[PDB]
Amino acid sequence: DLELAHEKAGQQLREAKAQAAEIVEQAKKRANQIVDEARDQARTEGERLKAQ
Amino acid sequence: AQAEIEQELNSVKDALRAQVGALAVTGAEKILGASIDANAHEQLVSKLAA
Repeated sequence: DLELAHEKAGQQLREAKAQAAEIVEQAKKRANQIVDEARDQARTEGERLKAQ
Repeated sequence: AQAEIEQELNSVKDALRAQVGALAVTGAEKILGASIDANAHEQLVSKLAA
C-alpha cells in the first residue's frame, strides 16, 4: 500500500504540471489573438478614414 | 493613417501649384509685346551689370 501511495502522489504532481502547461499555452493563444483583433480593427478604420 | 492623409493633401496642393499657377510662365506672351525702347533699357541694365 505504501508503494501504491507513492505512485499516486507522483501521478498527482505530474498531472498538475501537465495542467499548468495547458493553462499557460491557452493564455498565450488568447493573447496572440487579442493583438490581431486590435490590428485588424485599426487597419480597417485607417482605410475608411483615408477613403473618405 | 492621419500622417498618410496629410501627405496625400500636400501632394495635391503641390500638384495644383505645379500644374496650375506655374502656368504663369506664359508671362512670355505679355513680354512678347516688348519693343526697341524696352530693349534699350535692358541693354543699359545689362551694361551696368558687366
